Amino acid sequence: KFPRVKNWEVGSITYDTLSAQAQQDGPCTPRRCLGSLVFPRQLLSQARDFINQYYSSIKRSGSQAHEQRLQEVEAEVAATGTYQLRESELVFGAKQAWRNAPRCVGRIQWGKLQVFDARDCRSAQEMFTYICNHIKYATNRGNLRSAITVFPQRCPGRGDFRIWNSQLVRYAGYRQQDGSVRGDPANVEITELCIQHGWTPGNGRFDVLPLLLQAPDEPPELFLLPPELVLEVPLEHPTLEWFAALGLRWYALPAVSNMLLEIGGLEFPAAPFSGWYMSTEIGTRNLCDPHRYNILEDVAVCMDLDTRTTSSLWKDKAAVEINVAVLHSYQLAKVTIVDHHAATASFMKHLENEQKARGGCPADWAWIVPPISGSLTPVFHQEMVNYFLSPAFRYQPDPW
Amino acid sequence: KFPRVKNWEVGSITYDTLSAQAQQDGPCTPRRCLGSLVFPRQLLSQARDFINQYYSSIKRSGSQAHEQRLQEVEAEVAATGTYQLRESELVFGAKQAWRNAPRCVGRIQWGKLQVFDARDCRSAQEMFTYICNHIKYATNRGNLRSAITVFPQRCPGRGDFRIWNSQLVRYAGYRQQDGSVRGDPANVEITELCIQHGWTPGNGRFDVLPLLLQAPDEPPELFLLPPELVLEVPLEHPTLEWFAALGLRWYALPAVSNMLLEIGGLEFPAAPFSGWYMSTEIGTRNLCDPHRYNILEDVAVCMDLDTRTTSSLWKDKAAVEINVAVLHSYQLAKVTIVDHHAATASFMKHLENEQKARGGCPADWAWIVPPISGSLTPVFHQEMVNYFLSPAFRYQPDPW
Ligand code: HEM
Ligand code: HEM
Ligand SMILES: C[C@H](O)[C@H](O)[C@H]1CNc2nc(N)[nH]c(=O)c2N1
Ligand SMILES: C[C@H](O)[C@H](O)[C@H]1CNc2nc(N)[nH]c(=O)c2N1
Ligand SMILES: N=C(NO)NCCC[C@H](N)C(=O)O
Ligand SMILES: N=C(NO)NCCC[C@H](N)C(=O)O
Ligand SMILES: [Zn+2]
Repeated sequence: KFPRVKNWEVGSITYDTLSAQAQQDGPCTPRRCLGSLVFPRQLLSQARDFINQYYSSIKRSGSQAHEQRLQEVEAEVAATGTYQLRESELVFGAKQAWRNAPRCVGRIQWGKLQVFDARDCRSAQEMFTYICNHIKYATNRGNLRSAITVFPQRCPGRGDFRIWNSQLVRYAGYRQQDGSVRGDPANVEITELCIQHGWTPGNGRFDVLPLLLQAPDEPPELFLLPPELVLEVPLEHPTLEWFAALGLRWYALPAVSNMLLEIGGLEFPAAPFSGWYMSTEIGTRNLCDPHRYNILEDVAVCMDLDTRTTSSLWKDKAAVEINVAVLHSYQLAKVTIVDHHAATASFMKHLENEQKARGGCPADWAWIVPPISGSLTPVFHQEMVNYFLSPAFRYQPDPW
Repeated sequence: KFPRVKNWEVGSITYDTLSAQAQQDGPCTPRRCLGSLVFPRQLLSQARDFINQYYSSIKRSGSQAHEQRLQEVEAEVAATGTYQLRESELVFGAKQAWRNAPRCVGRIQWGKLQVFDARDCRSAQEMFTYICNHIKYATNRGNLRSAITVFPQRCPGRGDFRIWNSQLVRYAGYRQQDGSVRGDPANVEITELCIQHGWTPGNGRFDVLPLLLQAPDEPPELFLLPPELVLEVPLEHPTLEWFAALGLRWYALPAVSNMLLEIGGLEFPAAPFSGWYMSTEIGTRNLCDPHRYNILEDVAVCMDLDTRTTSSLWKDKAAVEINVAVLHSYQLAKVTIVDHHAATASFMKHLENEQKARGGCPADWAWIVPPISGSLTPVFHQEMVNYFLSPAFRYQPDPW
């Protein structure tokens, strides 16, 4: 079964021959589709497959080298219950994990990833060092560079290395007596965990949280990022002179730190990664979602729009100007950022590159299509096939 | 398996116990999800089930009446290869077909549908009469009322009744010598079929096509809607005084006429239905799709936006004003129209009503979510389960 995939804008069609090699762990069946679900989910066999992928990538499949690596991997597994990846294999796997991520619209840059090997890490203190270096390299004074830092793999009879925060840089969410929240509502739990672990909080709306880092079988320890390491952008609007007076801002580096990296059957519970922002992520979701900063009303009011009726599309106008504020501000502060039109246009290219490369691309339509102006971007008119290939980035339960 | 369905805005969760009774004819499998695909696809057993649904609806399940109807249906089928529905059964089935439509955001009104029985239809001439009547009742001078006209079912050894047009009112699409299209490009084929059947075309941008109606085993015949019957809205903007000068307009009645209605195993190849418009359908899709009227550029330019770069979000700003044009124009002309915020908000209520009623609701996230401001509407933050229940409206091959 090679699903026909059609682009309704140009009428072109392709056949996804790659899906037939995916993992049968999706939530859909012939009876019902569960694709809108946020959470849709032998070591030897997985390892062998990954080793095979690796040798094919360097074009040395079937070589003595390939054979040796297979026997070696099997020996380690049969002898220890796990195995050790080689440095180049790790770099290869990390890049495929990103490449394979169905929900990522920035995958055309997949081959340009900087992997930091942090597998000889021994303490949360060293963990903090590796993280500060990651933030330094990646942030790069605003000319952001994609990177990932891989900490020790999951071990037989050993606790995991875990970063409790969901992102390396997050704003505190302080729940008020009156039920409101000062800061980011999405971060109330982690904020309260930091406080409960000894952190003295700061009553601000954009207070960068400390890191709660965990080494195998240890309580988590608190670590404060130096202000100098955390680049932020103050928000202003090119024409709405009053926007700036709102005192809004956002950090430069989106670094996801709560997902698990799986390469050839091996699991790395702590393996932070980051690229750069796509405007809708901040402008639409972070700032306009009712349970996030929730600023639409104030902005609409300041724009003096008719908030009385829904047909005035006050919400649409405010949202758009806020996304404009984010783009303008990042470009001003000279911090890397890409808008949804450019982002999706590049993904259409990535899809083309992959059809020629692997004969298909795992994509999640609901996440690829932007939270605003969906039909105005080319991906909306593009049919997609969603599946789970490996290596991969996966979700995992919170460590507490 | 009762899929848990969560609303990420409020955090509430439900379990769809209705999907377990769906038809296993969807395109997804545990290996891959084909939910973004536009086209995802015994009479006795189907009939009995429908009859059972009907008797449950009137609360007379297990009655002598229920039993008689079962035996009767079976006798007709065993005797003729088909069977005839009763008027009340037809009315009930048509309403369930709408209710079951996963891609319809206007389903909260499902119970207020006016079914017109046109099953005694004998010619294309009479077919044209019922259509004009449908247009009159439904249009209702601008206070649109949802309705459907059911023409004779598909028969053993007999051609079908078919309406060649996709909608009752469509604008011609005239392909120009220079490769351009004057009118609606989506209607080039039907336009050329009309011409090919004797229609003398009209080189305009908004020329209402004639109907190409087909009666069993007949060539299609052309029929011209009297201008009087087709209500249209000229488009203007509340503030952009020049918008009107663009000479844009759209018809009031969206009446889909190419879909098949399936009730208890019976198929009605001709059974046009209509409700009223949701603004995004016209403003975003019909007017902004690159292969539709494609007016973004011109409007952006007239709004004097920086068309130079994508980060100015010129496309987003024009699109919003155009949707504003549509809404304001229909409200001015006093023609029924609903905006995406109101539409999606009503669907959230429909979902709640159905959870209580049938323990679930078949919905296609990709279609329920509007083509603009997706995350600004509550449906975006709502997980959905998509499946195919019966009765239903289905797609079918074009009759030529
Ligand atoms: C190159 C610049 C990048 C851009 C513009 C980008 C953009 C995006 C966007 C818009 C999403 C949708 C998720 C959301 O709405 O929160 C996403 C998801 C994702 N990105 Fe990419 N990304 C970039 C780089 C990377 C890199 C370097 C990796 C890993 C090596 C990565 C891994 C992922 C994963 C795993 C997801 C899914 C996250 C989830 O499921 O919550 N991204 N990205
Ligand atoms: C009552 C006012 C109504 C509103 C506001 C409404 C709105 C919508 C919208 C926004 C869509 C998305 C499809 C598209 O973008 O073309 C849709 C689809 C659909 N509507 Fe509803 N509709 C209404 C009434 C009806 C009625 C009365 C029926 C049948 C009795 C119906 C049957 C359908 C079907 C079958 C689809 C899917 C069409 C397709 O798959 O191409 N609608 N409607
Ligand atoms: C339920 C639904 O899938 C969920 O709200 C999704 C939809 N698409 C998304 N797409 C992106 N990029 N980011 C998100 O957080 C979401 N949320
Ligand atoms: C490929 C893609 O699914 C297709 O363009 C869909 C997306 N969602 C849609 N949603 C609605 N309401 N109407 C449409 O025509 C479409 N088209
Ligand atoms: N671009 C990335 N990662 O590198 N996106 C991941 C999610 C980020 C999230 N939407 C935020 O803005 O907080
Ligand atoms: N409301 C309905 N049907 O009743 N919508 C579906 C058809 C409308 C179609 N998208 C058009 O505007 O051409
Ligand atoms: Zn699916």
